[PDB]
Amino acid sequence: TRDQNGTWEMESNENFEGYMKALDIDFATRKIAVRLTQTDVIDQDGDNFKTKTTSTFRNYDVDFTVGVEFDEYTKSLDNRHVKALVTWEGDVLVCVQKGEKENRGWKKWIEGDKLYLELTCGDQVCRQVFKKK
Amino acid sequence: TRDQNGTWEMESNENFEGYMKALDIDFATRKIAVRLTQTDVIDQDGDNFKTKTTSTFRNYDVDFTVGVEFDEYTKSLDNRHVKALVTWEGDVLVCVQKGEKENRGWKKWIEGDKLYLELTCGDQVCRQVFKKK
Ligand SMILES: *C/C=C(C)/C=C/C=C(C)/C=C/C1=C(C)CCCC1(C)C
Repeated sequence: TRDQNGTWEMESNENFEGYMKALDIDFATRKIAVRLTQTDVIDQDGDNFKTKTTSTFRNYDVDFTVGVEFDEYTKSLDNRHVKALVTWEGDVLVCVQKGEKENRGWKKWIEGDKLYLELTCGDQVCRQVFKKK
Repeated sequence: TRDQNGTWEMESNENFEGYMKALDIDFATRKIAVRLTQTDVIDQDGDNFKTKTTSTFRNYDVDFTVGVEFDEYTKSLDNRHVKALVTWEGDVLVCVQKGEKENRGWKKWIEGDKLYLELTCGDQVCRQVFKKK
């Protein structure tokens, strides 16, 4: 077949390092690049091609129901088992992850056009802000 | 609002490293992770939440019609101009990238469940294999 439409996930990657070295791509960009999965999305109408290649590091999925506490394995992250509960404090999605780490959790809330995410573990607070795409 | 649906992209990320040390995430991983941008896909139904967070390095999009030559500026990659032509050699999509480097181009083709991709430059060949999703 000539029909390549799809979302394609890298299964294996050989001498990627050689190919970038030939492109004169720098060492810092290369040591990252070799630690990533590529995803190629191809949208194709006969001779018309649209191609997007993304390079991922890790994926953190969580499915939950507010108020229903759940067992979470943080594979991808620190690979620990916690005991998670998400509730509403007003506008704010609050999650408490019980386990070995003190003060471990997160807050997620909307203000205006933006999403706010506070990540907390111990006395470290990471704050992130997102725009809609 | 409590409605958090959307596909969100990070515009800032404060103290991701402090948070990551706190979790006991390893050094090498922290150094990659800190150099990525994040996307949170949020699927929300009442109190049902499906959350997916990706970490993402560089992307590469390219649009073309087969048989029509175009100037491809590899913004992001090596930042060079090439005259790129994509043709069919049987079931194999073949791109030659006329520019500074010799033997610069690639080959896409499907064989069964898999997409096969060859990237070449100079005297280097990179093989990749992908999976339908
Ligand atoms: C509601 C969204 C939440 C709770 C997002 C959590 C995301 C993280 C805790 C970030 C995880 C990552 C690291 C700690 C380093 C590796 C890359 C990430 C982004 C998966």
